[PDB]
Formats: sequence, structure tokens, C-alpha cells
Amino acid sequence: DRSKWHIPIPSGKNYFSFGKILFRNTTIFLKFDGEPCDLSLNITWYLKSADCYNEIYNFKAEEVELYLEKLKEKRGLSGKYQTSSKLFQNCSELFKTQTFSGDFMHRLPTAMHEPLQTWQDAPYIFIVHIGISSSNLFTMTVEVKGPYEYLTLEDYPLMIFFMVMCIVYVLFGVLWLAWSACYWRDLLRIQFWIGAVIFLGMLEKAVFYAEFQNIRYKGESVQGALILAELLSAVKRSLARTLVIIVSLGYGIVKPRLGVTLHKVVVAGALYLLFSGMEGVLRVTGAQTDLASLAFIPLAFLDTALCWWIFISLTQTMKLLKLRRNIVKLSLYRHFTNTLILAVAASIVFIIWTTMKFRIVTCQSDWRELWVDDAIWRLLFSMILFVIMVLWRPSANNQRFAFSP
Ligand SMILES: CCCCCCCC/C=C\CCCCCCCC(=O)O[C@@H](COC(=O)CCCCCCCCCCCCCCCCC)COP(=O)(O)OCCN
Ligand SMILES: *[C@@H]1O[C@H](CO)[C@@H](O[C@@H]2O[C@H](CO)[C@@H](O[C@@H]3O[C@H](CO)[C@@H](O)[C@H](O)[C@@H]3O)[C@H](O)[C@H]2NC(C)=O)[C@H](O)[C@H]1NC(C)=O
Ligand SMILES: *[C@@H]1O[C@H](CO)[C@@H](O[C@@H]2O[C@H](CO)[C@@H](O)[C@H](O)[C@H]2NC(C)=O)[C@H](O)[C@H]1NC(C)=O
Ligand SMILES: *[C@@H]1O[C@H](CO)[C@@H](O[C@@H]2O[C@H](CO)[C@@H](O)[C@H](O)[C@H]2NC(C)=O)[C@H](O)[C@H]1NC(C)=O
Ligand SMILES: CC(C)CCC[C@@H](C)[C@H]1CC[C@H]2[C@@H]3CC=C4C[C@@H](O)CC[C@]4(C)[C@H]3CC[C@]12C
Ligand SMILES: CC(C)CCC[C@@H](C)[C@H]1CC[C@H]2[C@@H]3CC=C4C[C@@H](O)CC[C@]4(C)[C@H]3CC[C@]12C
Repeated sequence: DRSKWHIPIPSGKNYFSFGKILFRNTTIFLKFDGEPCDLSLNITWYLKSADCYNEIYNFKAEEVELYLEKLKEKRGLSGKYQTSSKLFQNCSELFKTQTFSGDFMHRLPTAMHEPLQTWQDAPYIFIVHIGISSSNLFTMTVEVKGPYEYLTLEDYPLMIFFMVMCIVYVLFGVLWLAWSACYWRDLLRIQFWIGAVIFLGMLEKAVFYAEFQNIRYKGESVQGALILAELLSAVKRSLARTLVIIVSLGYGIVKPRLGVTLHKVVVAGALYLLFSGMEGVLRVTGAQTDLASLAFIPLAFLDTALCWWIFISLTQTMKLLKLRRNIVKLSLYRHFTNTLILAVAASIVFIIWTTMKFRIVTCQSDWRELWVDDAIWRLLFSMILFVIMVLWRPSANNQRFAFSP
């Protein structure tokens, strides 16, 4: 999300709260700037740790004024916290009481810790309340800085994973270009679209890495990035699905390229991409407009129908091909169908494990590996793409996979 916040104090109830996972030994900086001052101020701040992620997930600021009393009777959730309050006559716009040269304030759950600092990597909730007693007047700048500049926890492993994915996709592109350049006398039209898929994946990974680098080094995310990356990912997935469907039917490999075969049938699968547009951009930009179930159900049903169609077409194509005594293409089709069935089994196992580990627990006691659900799918897609690349590689006699009328 963000690490730098600018807030006009005379707005609402003057409560500013945020809950997120933070590193150990991270500092929180508060600055105040604005017009000349004439009103008494009273600033109170709470910084609370979290035993499990649940209280950071269902934390709604709209009732935060109630939440404090839940933290006042010692009847809330377990976790140590620090509190402090200070009074200022007019504005105190040049003192650094919240910056340095403070004291050692004990935490309640004999601590003697630094005033405003994290003591262990964990989910933290920070709340600040300003009371003004005798139309913007001030401006509050809030920053968080740990061992890195602005890269909080839960984003470091994702950034490393995206870097590794960028390197892997660059290697894939280099290998494909080398193989293509080595054998250019006779290629296939199916061997040109795999380069397009690799290019789209490379662009998506580069966009993600650039966005993460900018958010780390500036503290503010780029608005038109995540949406573009999601759109590119959806386009790449739709292209891969349609290529697999067209290969499964034997269009151009077993049977001749009939006039209306892909027309009105294969192209109509492009609406799947539309559904892929309703779950990517919608999920990346938090809306919560009662569309999560509508974003997950039809995509799963469409994918199941596509898998059913692909398997039936593959069975029919293999049955037809075995009757004419063909051995070169039969082994390739058997390897292709084995890879597809293994991918389906791995995907179903992954989805069962993800649904049985994360969204079944009362509160997530293991929040460290909370990023795996956003990377296992990409890793599986990359592995399947590499296997398909190894299966369909240009060679000396690159014509065994032709129709040959
Ligand atoms: C004996 C009973 C009769 C059996 C007859 C056979 C009927 C079929 C039976 C069972 C089918 C079981 C289907 C289970 C549902 C599928 C999983 C699911 O829910 O679909 C899921 C999982 O999707 C997958 O990850 C894999 C789905 C399988 C796709 C396999 C083919 C394409 C793989 C990509 C390869 C590209 C390589 C292209 C190279 C060029 C090639 C020429 C949808 O997430 P998603 O992904 O959208 O993104 C999630 C983002 N959060
Ligand atoms: C604004 O707030 C401050 C504290 O929040 C008020 O306290 C005054 O702060 C000054 C700054 O050190 C103290 O020193 C005085 O400064 C004036 C101007 O530089 C100087 O002429 C005096 O000889 C003295 O050194 C001052 O003692 C302190 N006053 C009190 C009663 O504690 C400040 O008064 C507020 N400003 C206004 C205009 O109300
Ligand atoms: C916590 O982080 C701080 C800052 O990253 C470090 O404490 C010292 O910070 C100053 C900078 O003002 C450095 O010059 C010192 O080298 C840092 N270490 C010490 C021992 O002074 C340090 O990384 C961490 N400090 C503790 C006590 O864990
Ligand atoms: C500044 O605001 C805090 C609230 O964050 C005030 O703390 C209250 O103090 C009164 C009397 O001391 C009691 O009701 C409680 O101790 C506090 N109430 C809470 C925490 O809800 C503090 O008194 C304020 N400073 C003033 C008025 O000078
Ligand atoms: C295409 C396939 C083969 C690529 C596989 C890349 C693997 C090796 C990458 C992807 C994600 C990576 C992990 C991402 C995050 C972390 C946390 C860090 O504190 C230690 C390293 C560790 C645990 C990484 C180790 C290497 C890792 C597992
Ligand atoms: C989402 C929408 C806009 C995509 C529409 C593009 C269509 C026309 C593309 C996408 C995939 C393409 C197919 C990919 C693979 C092959 C194999 C080759 O041996 C003959 C051409 C053929 C069969 C292509 C024909 C055109 C095709 C069907």
C-alpha cells in the first residue's frame, strides 16, 4: 500500500489508524507543519502488537473509537502495547518530542524500551488521536522506516520472487531466441505464439518489479501499474488457454485447417478473458462491493468446462490418430496429455491446501508465509510453460508436426 501519509488534521474525528505487518527495529516518524497556531492541542498515540493476523484483518477504523475501550479493560486480544500522551500550548511546530531525545517508556500487555519503535517483527496497529481546544490548520506527515527505506514486511519476499521470475523469463526468452535462430529454414506457426506468451510474461514481471522498486524507494505506489500488470497477466493466460484448446483439437496438426473451425467456437472462448478481467483488477483494487463470490465462481466453472472440453478433444484426437498407424505424433500427444493431467492434479492439490490452511482457522497464527498464495500459481504456470517449450522445440526436421495433405 503506502508508507508515507499526509493528513489535514481538522477533518473528521481526528483519528488516524493503520494496521500492517512490520519488521523488527522500525521507527515511526511524525511531523507537523502549517499555519501560525493559537489553540491548545493534546496528542495521544497507541502502538499495539498482534499475536495473530486476524485482528489486523477485521480492523475497521469506523468504530475505532469503540475499539480503544476494548483495549482499556484488558478484555480484547492478547498482545503488548505502548501508549503515550502529550500537551502543547499553541502548536509546538519545531520541537522533536516525537522524533528523538525522549525517554524509556514501559509497555503493558518492566520493559524499558524506546518510545516509538518496534521491538519484534509482527503485525502492529498504530492509532493517533488529536484533540484541539480553544478550515484546515495543520498538516501531519506520518512515515515508517525500518532496516530498508520503506519496504515493510510481507513485501520483501514478493519482491525477491518477482526478481527471480524476471530472471527466469529472460532466460526463457534467450533460450527460445537461440533455438529459433539456429533453425530458421522451416518453422511452424504454433512456434511463434509461444514467443508472444514469453514476452507477455516478461513484461508482466518487469512491471511488477518496477512497481515494487518504486514503492520501496519512494513510499507511494504508482496508480497505473498493478492494473496494467493484471491486464497483461489475464491476456497471457487467455492466449495460453486458447492455444492449448486449438492444439488439442488437432487443427493444423492432424486435420486440415477447415474454414469454420476456430471461427464461432475457439474465438468465443475469449469471453473467459473478460471473466479474467473481473477478478484481477477487482481484486487488486479493494472494492468489497459484494462481488468476491461472483468473481471466483464463474471463473472456476468456466475453467472446469474448458478442461472437460480439452480432455474430450484430446481423447478423440488420440483415438483418431492411433487408427492410421502414426508413431511420431502419438508419443508427443501422450506426453502432452500426461503433462496436462499432472498440471491439473497439482493445481487441485494446491487449491485444496490453500483453502484448508488459510481461510479455515479462527485466527492465522502463521502469517509469515501469507504470500505463497499469490506466487504458487505463477510458479506452476512457468513450470508448465517450460515443459511445453521443451516438448515443442525447433529441430533439424521441423516438419513432422505438419498436416502433409
Ligand atoms: C471418470 C470421470 C470422467 C472424467 C472425464 C474428464 C472430465 C474432466 C474431469 C476433471 C476436470 C477437473 C477440473 C478441475 C478444475 C480446474 C482447476 C481450477 O479450478 O482452475 C483454477 C486453477 O487454474 C490453474 O492454475 C490451472 C488450470 C488448468 C489449466 C490447464 C491448461 C492450461 C495451463 C497453462 C499452460 C499454458 C502453456 C501454453 C503453451 C502453448 C501450448 C501450445 C483457476 O485458477 P486460475 O489459473 O485461472 O488463476 C487463479 C488466480 N487466483
Ligand atoms: C507558544 O507555546 C509555548 C510553549 O508551548 C509558549 O511558551 C513560551 O515559550 C518560549 C520559548 O522558549 C519561552 O521563552 C520565552 O520566549 C520569548 C520569545 O522568544 C522571550 O521573549 C522570553 O524572554 C522567553 O525566553 C517562554 O518563557 C514560554 N512561556 C511560558 C509562559 O511558558 C509560548 O508563550 C506560546 N506563544 C504564545 C505567543 O503564546
Ligand atoms: C536498530 O536500528 C538502528 C538504526 O538502523 C541501529 O542503531 C544504531 O543506529 C545508528 C544510527 O543512528 C548507527 O550509527 C548504529 O550503528 C546503530 N547501532 C548501534 C549499536 O548503535 C541498529 O541497527 C539497531 N539498534 C538496536 C539497538 O537494535
Ligand atoms: C489528553 O487526552 C487524553 C486522552 O487520550 C486524556 O486522558 C484522560 O485523562 C482523564 C483524566 O486524567 C481520564 O478520563 C483518563 O485518564 C483519560 N481518558 C481516556 C484515556 O479516555 C488527557 O487527560 C488529556 N489531557 C488533558 C485533558 O490535559
Ligand atoms: C522456475 C522456478 C524453478 C524458480 C524457483 C525460484 C525459487 C528458488 C525462489 C522463489 C521464491 C524464493 C523465496 C522468496 C522469499 C524468501 C525469504 C527470504 O527471507 C529467504 C529466501 C526466500 C525463502 C526465497 C528463496 C528462493 C525462492 C524459493
Ligand atoms: C481473444 C481473441 C481476440 C483472440 C483471437 C485470435 C485468434 C484468431 C488466434 C489465437 C490463437 C490462434 C491459433 C494458434 C495456433 C494455431 C496453430 C497453427 O498450426 C495454425 C493456426 C492456429 C490454429 C492459430 C489461428 C489463429 C488463432 C485462433
